[PDB]
Parts: sequence; structure tokens; C-alpha cells
Amino acid sequence: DIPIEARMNEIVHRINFMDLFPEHLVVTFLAVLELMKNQLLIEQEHNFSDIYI
Amino acid sequence: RQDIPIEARMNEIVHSLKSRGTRINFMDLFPYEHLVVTFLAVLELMKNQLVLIEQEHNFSDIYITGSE
Amino acid sequence: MFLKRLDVIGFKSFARISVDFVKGVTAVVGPNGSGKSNITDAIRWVLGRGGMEDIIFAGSDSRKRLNLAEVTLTLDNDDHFLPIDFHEVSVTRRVYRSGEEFLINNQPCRLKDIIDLFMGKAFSIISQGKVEEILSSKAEDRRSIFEEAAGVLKYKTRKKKAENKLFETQDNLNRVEDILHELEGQVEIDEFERVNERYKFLSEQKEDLTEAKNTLFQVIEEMDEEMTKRFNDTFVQIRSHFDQVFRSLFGGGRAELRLTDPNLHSGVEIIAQPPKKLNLNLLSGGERALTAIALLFSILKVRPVPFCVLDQVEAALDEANVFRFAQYLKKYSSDTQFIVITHRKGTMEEADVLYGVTMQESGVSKVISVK
Amino acid sequence: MFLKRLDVIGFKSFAERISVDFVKVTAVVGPNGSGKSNITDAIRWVLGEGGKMEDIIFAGSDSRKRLNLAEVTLTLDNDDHFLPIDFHEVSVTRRVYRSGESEFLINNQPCRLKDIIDLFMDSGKEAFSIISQGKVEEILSSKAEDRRSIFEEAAGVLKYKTRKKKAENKLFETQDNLNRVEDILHELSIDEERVNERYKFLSEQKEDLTEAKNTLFQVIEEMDEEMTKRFNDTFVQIRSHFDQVFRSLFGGGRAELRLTDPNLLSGVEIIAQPPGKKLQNLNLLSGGERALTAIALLFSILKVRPVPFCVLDQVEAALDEANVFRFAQYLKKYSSDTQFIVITHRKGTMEEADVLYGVTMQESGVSKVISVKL
Ligand SMILES: Nc1ncnc2c1ncn2[C@@H]1O[C@H](COP(=O)(O)OP(=O)(O)OP(O)(O)=S)[C@@H](O)[C@H]1O
Ligand SMILES: Nc1ncnc2c1ncn2[C@@H]1O[C@H](COP(=O)(O)OP(=O)(O)OP(O)(O)=S)[C@@H](O)[C@H]1O
Ligand SMILES: [Co+2]
Ligand SMILES: [Mg+2]
Ligand SMILES: [Mg+2]
Repeated sequence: DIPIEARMNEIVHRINFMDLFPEHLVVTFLAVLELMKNQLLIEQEHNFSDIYI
Repeated sequence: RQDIPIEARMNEIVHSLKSRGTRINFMDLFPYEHLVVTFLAVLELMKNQLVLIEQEHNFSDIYITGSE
Repeated sequence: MFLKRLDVIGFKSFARISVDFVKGVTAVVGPNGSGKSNITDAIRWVLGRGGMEDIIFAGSDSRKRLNLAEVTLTLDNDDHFLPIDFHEVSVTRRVYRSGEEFLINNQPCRLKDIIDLFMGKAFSIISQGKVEEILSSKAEDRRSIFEEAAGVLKYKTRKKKAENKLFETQDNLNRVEDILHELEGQVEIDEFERVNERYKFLSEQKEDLTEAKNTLFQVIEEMDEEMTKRFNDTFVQIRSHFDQVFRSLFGGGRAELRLTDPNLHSGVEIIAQPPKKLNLNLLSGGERALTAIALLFSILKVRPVPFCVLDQVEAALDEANVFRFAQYLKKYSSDTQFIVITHRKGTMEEADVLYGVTMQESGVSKVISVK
Repeated sequence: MFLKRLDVIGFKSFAERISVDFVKVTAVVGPNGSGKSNITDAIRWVLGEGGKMEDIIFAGSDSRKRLNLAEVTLTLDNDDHFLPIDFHEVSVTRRVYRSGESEFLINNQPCRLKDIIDLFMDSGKEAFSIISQGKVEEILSSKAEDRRSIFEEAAGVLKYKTRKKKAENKLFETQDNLNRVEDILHELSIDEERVNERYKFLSEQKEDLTEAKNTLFQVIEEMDEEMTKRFNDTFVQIRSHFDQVFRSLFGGGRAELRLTDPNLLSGVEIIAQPPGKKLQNLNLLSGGERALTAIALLFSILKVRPVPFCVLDQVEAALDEANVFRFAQYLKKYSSDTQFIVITHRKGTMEEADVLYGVTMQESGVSKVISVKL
């Protein structure tokens, strides 16, 4: 819950999912997987490529 | 991690019994959320017959004694 | 019924341990094999993995099979939720290696004693993965899970016994009829005044039944008026909370719960639609989980039971919705006592009490607790 | 058959055309409502078996549309020609059209119903190399005489079974024949008896051909001797893998596998007695004891007849906070000779995984896929 919104407000100050990273990259992605499910986006060229928010 | 404190605590709980012999006190072994996992590890090693703990009653201060 | 303590000797993995259930959530944590699921099967064998003697410890190195297994439950009856005046109730059950028993307040009692006393913690306890047990069950077999929640089972069972009695009453009037038909011809020395000396009083003697039975049928008919009414009064109060819990779990998800036919036997049929028309068989492992879970916390809003136990009810849902089955378990900590057995730390964070179960000493389970 | 990628269109939750790239461990994340445990329904759909067949196609969310055309593809590296085909990039597709019409296609050519079976009969993508959700303990609770065949297709002995079955039918038909013609051979001035030379020409030659099918068919029926031998060779090969795998899951375990009687055709019984317990039954195991043991028995199989790619629907679902991490270790030490598809919500296996395809669901009832590597 806390890690799932600690980057939510930080998404209004667009960049890659790795731009929100410093090992815990897993959990960070897992949160973005929910926010998508809440309609709040996700861009990628193709599989396992640059992922922009 | 969860597995890392399992054996990371195995140094401070075996060397405290080799220093004072006093059982590692969960009240003393308190690192800092953390009081859940850190209890879950000791509350695991008991199945490997690696550590024993005593309680005169429930909810009483718990002391970890690794050996068997 | 306020849970106070639980003592165990000889019951499955139980090596003579006491559990002091605190106010709020108690998380029953630990790794596998500890036997924390026994802590629900004992709260089965005391209220009402074997087959008999399979309930008793048998075999572990560094120990020996026992012959007698017993469990006690100490309940604070200060508010008299039980039909006794005691402020500390203590119920115990036991089984002998010989296959032979229960005590109420340190005193022996009949078989249907504890049963009659609690009338109650079925769907009050959720064992491993049995959650979905509500959904998959047929609609005709689903209303049972409501009938207990509506207390209709008391008036119901009684009424059944009363009809059973009416059957025997008719069984007596049957022979009485033939007897009297013989007395009509036997009617028309003074020793024949001995035969009419039984029929005139046997008229008010058979009429004694021909009245009491009529005093019983009415006692059935309007007794269903207090069952068939209570079933609806509860059903709707759970209706108006289905949407509340369900939606509070799925932001924007709206669902409902309806029934079929009059009542008696009304198959309750369940519907759900996450935020998308989802036959509910097509729901995810979590979507099948947070349904019987929301439905629970709506029932827990109508007839909330004080002792409610859940065994790994959250092992099917992502950490995002574990917080759901965590906070809805952190609110109702005040209104009712929740004992959950889940190794997922997400619920173990808000749990007021942590009771760690391990197993030392070979197949023997010990207990620790902190909070 | 090194897995390459999988494309889905119109399949169940999958509405927009999306695919997944697989590596040599791939953890399929995503929160509930999404499609991760669906992707496995599609992986079994590709090779072989919601309600009926219509519920396979995207029913449609009332935020988008209602599609009526569903199809799945699979691309594999057959460099070593794992299968009886000479292609080095194989593409297998199955189609479902709302007309009630299914299709099958490989490269440029349509395929038959009972065709794609045979291509895979030797490989064993075994559907039992797929661990399902709420099925992780299936083999442990299932009856002995319902756990025998899993070894049969593990040893590969299924193809031989189809052989001896069909051969059995043939030998029956030929027996009926020779029996019927023996009755014709039994039913059989001066002028010209010239038809008897053909009668004995339609028997002494004809019963010679049929009776040449006898001795030739019962030798292919004796090829079941190879099927039973190879089976038992494997039946025993799994044996001494149990305990060693078990004992490394349960420190100090003791378990073993054994059969009933002799007469393939029998049943198998598992025995498990964890360290510092024993003396018990299978029904008396813990909730995660059955989970790990089944895991050991379905993790040791792949040390004998390994497969290319396996499926895990919530295998570590009911397990400890540690016996998952050990399950993660094992997933890493076996990820070499086979590709792993795991569906897990706990971070434990995710840390020991190579690349995750996290499944989201945006646009209402539609699944999206995002992948990341380590
Ligand atoms: N009746 C019994 N007699 C002897 N040992 C038992 C008995 N019941 C359980 N055990 C021991 O405990 C183990 C399993 O007990 P369970 O009660 O099913 O454990 P569990 O509570 O389900 O564990 P978890 O972590 O909660 S999933 C067995 O391997 C035994 O060693
Ligand atoms: N045939 C279908 N047509 C339309 N929607 C479907 C279909 N099958 C599944 N869905 C949608 O997908 C959801 C459940 O799909 P599942 O495949 O069981 O989810 P899941 O894969 O178990 O998700 P997780 O997170 O991986 S557990 C339902 O809410 C539906 O909205
Ligand atoms: Co009083
Ligand atoms: Mg359990
Ligand atoms: Mg799933």
C-alpha cells in the first residue's frame, strides 16, 4: 500500500519504469501492475523493452 | 529477505551462548514489520532441532537458545 | 462468548498447551507441519484426520503414543450469552484409546448438552481453502449457510421433533378407532356395564390426544412464522451489505445477491461482476476468493459471531488485495474475535497478537507467542 | 524445444493481440482479475485439452466489444529436431471460430484434428508438465490406480500403447477373417471341377497371406515387451530421486515410491514420513506438506525425462515463507535443462526469476502484458 502510492504522486513530476529505481525492482513493478488495474499509463516498444509511464 | 535473517541471526544467537551462555533474548534481539519476520525466523528454526526456547507462561519474555 | 483460553493435551500434534486469546486479531503463524490447523480441529472436537482414535497422538520419535486426548475452552460468560449464570465457563472434551466424554464447568454432561448449549461458532470457521466452499456449492445446498446465520435452526429442529410426535399420536388414534368400532357392537348380567365402563372415559382419553395434537399443530404453524420471517429479515440485511463490502474490496465493482422461489427451500444464487460480465466460474483465483470473503464480512455485519476462525483464507490473492482481507480483519477486531491462520505477513502486520507455532522434539508441536 | 514466444488473439481475457517472449525462469506476475493463470489455459489449448467451447473466445467487456474469432500460436526452436519434423522454427496454431469451427495450422498448411497430438507424442510439453491452480497436490490425493499413467507418459511409453492397441484391433479383425474363410474352405457320364483349383488357390495362398499377418502382428504385439521394460526402468529411476530431493526440501526427510503387484495395466503408492515425525498416512500431512511432497514428486520426474517448458499455476500457494525460497532455489537449479513458467504472488520466487511478464488488466475486462528482465 505504502510502496504502491509512494511512486504514485512521483508520477506527476512520463519516465521509464527504471527511472523510478535506485534489488527491490520486483515489488516496484508489482505496484505498477495494480495501478494499471485501477485506471491510473504503460508504454513499451515490444516485449522486455523500454517501459515508459 | 526472509531466508537471510534465518542464518544471519545464527551468528549472534550461537556466539552469545559462547560468550555469556545467556539465551538470546527476543526482547534484546529486537532489530527495530521487523518484529514479525524476525519472530518468524526463530519461529522456524525450531523444526530443524537447531534452537529451543522456554516460557514459564504465555506472553512471557522469550529467550532463544540454539543447540541440540 | 468471549474467548479466554484453550488447553490441549493429547490432541493430534498437541504435545499440554494453553492459548490465551486476546482482544482483537490473533494471527496463528508458523511454518508448515506445525499443526496450527489442529487448533481448528480441536475447536471442532470440543464444540461438535480421523476415521476415532485418529484424534489422539499416535507415533513420534522422542515420544510415545498417548491413550487419552482432551481439550478445554474457557469462555467469559459475564454477559450471559449462555444459558447459565457462570462468569467463567469451561467446556472440555476427551476421547480414550478405548474409544470412550465431555464436561461443562468441571461437571459431566450428556451428548446433546454442549450442542443444546451453543445455539454459535460451520461457516463460523474457515479451514484451509474451504473458502470457495460457499461459491461452488449448489444453490439448494447454499441456504443452509444462511439458516444458521438466521438462527432459524433452533425453531426448525424443534418443529421437526414436534411433527415426529404428531406421527406417534396418529399412530395411537389408529388403534383407538378400531377399538371403538368394536365397542359400538359390544354396546348393544351387569358385568356388561364393565365394558361401557372403559369406553366413556376412553372417549376423553382419546380426545385428550385429539386436543393436545391440535394444540401442537398450531405450535408448529406459527413457529414457522418466526423462522420463515427471520430468514428473510437476515437475508436482506446481508443483501444491503453485499454491495458495501464487495465494492469496498473492488473500487467501482458492483454486484448483488438474489434468491429463487418462495420459502422452506429457496435456493440462494450468487452473482458478482468486478469493475465486464464475469457464471462466476470464470472468476480469478482471487476473484473467487474475495467473494466468499466479502460475503463473510457482510454476514459478520448481521449476526457477527464472537469466535471466528479462518485458516489460510488469503493464500490465493495478490498482496494488493491481501490488504483488503487485512483491513476488513482489522475493523471487526472490536465487534468480534478473529483467529486467523495465515503465514502471509500482510495480515500478520495488523494482527494484534502473534502466536507462532513450530515443531521441536520430532512430531511434537510447541507454541510461542509475542505481540 | 526451446520456447520462443506465444501470440493470443480473441482468447478469453486476451482481447487485443498481445504476445510474450520466453527465455531459457519466467515468472508470470499480475494481480487478480488479470490473465496470468489464463495464459496456461492457452498453452494447454495449443496442443490439447470455461464451460463448453464458446467460453474460450473473448466474451467481451461492455467497455469494448464482443469478439468472435479466437486463435493461439506457439513458436519453438527445433534446431535439435526434438519432434518428427525437419523445421528449425516451428509454429503451431489452433483456432476457434464462433461458427463452432476449430482450425489447426502449422507453417503454410492446415492441420488435422488428431494430427498435432502425434507430433508431440514422443516429447511426452506434457500437459502433466503443467502444474495447475488448485491442482498442485492432485497426484498426492489421487487414487493409486489414477496415478499410474502419469509415469506411463513420463517414460514415453504412450506411443507404444497406441501401437499395441491398434495392432490388437487389426489382429482381432484378421482372426474373424481367417475363421470365416476356414468355413468356406470346409464347405468344399463325365464333363469338365475347374473351379476347385481356384478354391484351393483362394485359400492355400489366401490363408497364407492372412496367416502371414498373424505371426507378424503378434511380434509387434510383443513390442509391448519393450514398452513395459522401458516403463519399469523409469519406474525405478524416479525411486532413488525421491528421498534425495525430499531430504533437500525437508532437512532429514524420509520418503519413497513403490507399486502394487505386477500386472503397467497396477497402481503406484507414495510414502512420505518427514524428519522427526513418521508413522502416519498421506491424509494426515499438513496443508503445505502435501504441497511440498507433490512438488518433490513432480520436481523429480523432470530429473529423469525432462521436458522443454513447464507450467506453474500457484505452486508455492500453500507453503511457508522459507519452503518457497527453497522452492525458488530449486527452480533456479533446474532452470538449465528446461524452461520454467511460474505463476506466483510471493516475492520469494520472483527474486530468483530471470524475466517477469507481469499481466495487468486495463480497459476493463482486457488483459495487458508488460515484461522486465533482471
Ligand atoms: N493425529 C496426529 N497424530 C500425530 N501427529 C499428527 C497428527 N496430526 C498432525 N500430526 C503431525 O503434524 C503434521 C501435520 O499436522 P497438521 O495439523 O495437518 O499441520 P498443519 O496445521 O495443517 O500445518 P500448517 O502449517 O498449518 S499448513 C504431521 O506430519 C504430524 O507430524
Ligand atoms: N472467456 C473469457 N471471456 C471474457 N473474460 C474472461 C474470460 N476468461 C476470463 N475472463 C476474465 O478474466 C477474469 C479471470 O480470468 P482468469 O484467467 O481466471 O484470471 P487469473 O489468470 O486466474 O488471474 P491471476 O492474477 O493470474 S490469479 C474474469 O474476471 C474475466 O473478466
Ligand atoms: Co452475572
Ligand atoms: Mg493448515
Ligand atoms: Mg490464478
